[PDB]
Amino acid sequence: FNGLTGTGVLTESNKKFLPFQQFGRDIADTTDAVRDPQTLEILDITPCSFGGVSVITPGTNTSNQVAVLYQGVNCTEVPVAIHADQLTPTWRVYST
Amino acid sequence: AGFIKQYGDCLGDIAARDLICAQKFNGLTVLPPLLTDEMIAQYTSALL
Amino acid sequence: SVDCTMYICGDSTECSNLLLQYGSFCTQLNRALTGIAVEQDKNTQEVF
Amino acid sequence: FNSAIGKIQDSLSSTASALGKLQDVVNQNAQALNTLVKQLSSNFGAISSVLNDILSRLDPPEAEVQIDRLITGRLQSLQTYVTQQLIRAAEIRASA
Amino acid sequence: SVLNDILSRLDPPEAEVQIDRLITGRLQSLQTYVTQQLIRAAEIRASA
Amino acid sequence: YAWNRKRISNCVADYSVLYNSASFSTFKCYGVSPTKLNDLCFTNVYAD
Repeated sequence: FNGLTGTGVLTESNKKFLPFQQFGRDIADTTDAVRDPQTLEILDITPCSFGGVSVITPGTNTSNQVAVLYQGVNCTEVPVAIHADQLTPTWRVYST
Repeated sequence: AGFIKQYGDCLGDIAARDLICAQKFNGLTVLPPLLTDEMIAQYTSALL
Repeated sequence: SVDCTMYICGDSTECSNLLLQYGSFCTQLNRALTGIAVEQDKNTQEVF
Repeated sequence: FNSAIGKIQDSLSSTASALGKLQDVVNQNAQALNTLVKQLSSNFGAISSVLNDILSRLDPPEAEVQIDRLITGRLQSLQTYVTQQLIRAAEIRASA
Repeated sequence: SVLNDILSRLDPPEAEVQIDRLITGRLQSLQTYVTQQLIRAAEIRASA
Repeated sequence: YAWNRKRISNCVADYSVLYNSASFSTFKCYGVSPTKLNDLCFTNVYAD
């Protein structure tokens, strides 16, 4: 937006922006929200879902089988981050 | 605190989409404690 | 134990001179490790 | 004994100050994180504090120099933070 | 090693680069000092 | 000594044409690559 580049999810926000204010910032000094140059609508930017990945496995001597942990993420997103839709059916089994 | 408090607000939002807070914004996440607060009470109750 | 000189500069005069410009960073580090080195012995004597 | 216990309820209820030993720990960590977060804003001698800007701003041959300034600095800050945590953690573990 | 000479002799455009080197070193040194300082203090505290 | 300043704003800018001109002997940019300039948007651009 106007050269401000980033990645995130644009959602309608309920911030009370003043008519003069172009956009807002978080404590981080990172863009919290923007208003469209085309439409005077307020959008909050929440960075797209991500989190750590950890593998829970028994000893390799014991077995190959594993279980994966997606840190602090709702189960819904696992197909989303991965772009499971694109992948082959072999991959898809893991998605959900 | 500014950031930490901001993080808590993050947990509050149901409406927001694609809101994985662990990310705060720049890779800084908070792992939960293994022994949950409820559990901690049981130890103390037992200890009691 | 670690000498900075070889670890950093190892047999390179051209290197070492440039190291001197750095001042006491080495002499301090080597000192600490030595201090650390003696410490474990102190630990063993104290224990056993 | 019974009356004694009730007194604690009042003292704790009356003033939060009793809790300083815990509060500072939370405060300190919060402060450390805030400081760590705030560092992102520092230019470190780079033309700008935003990675996406630099990428959009400069071609790789030139950009590499500027980004490098941030990386050496930011990493150093992160390094500073970690060292603080280890020391601080030791204190807490000592308490533990 | 002297701040004034850099300012005196060199134009700021050139000086800025030079001082910057000096800055990182001392700041690094103080950083080493404080870090070193914290540890010893901890040693003292346990003793205390 | 008299150098003129012109204020340019409220439009869209095609800088690539400027870059793709054989006509300029020196085209050095401090901060922007001459390419990818099309991607930037600014409050005020001043030409001297």
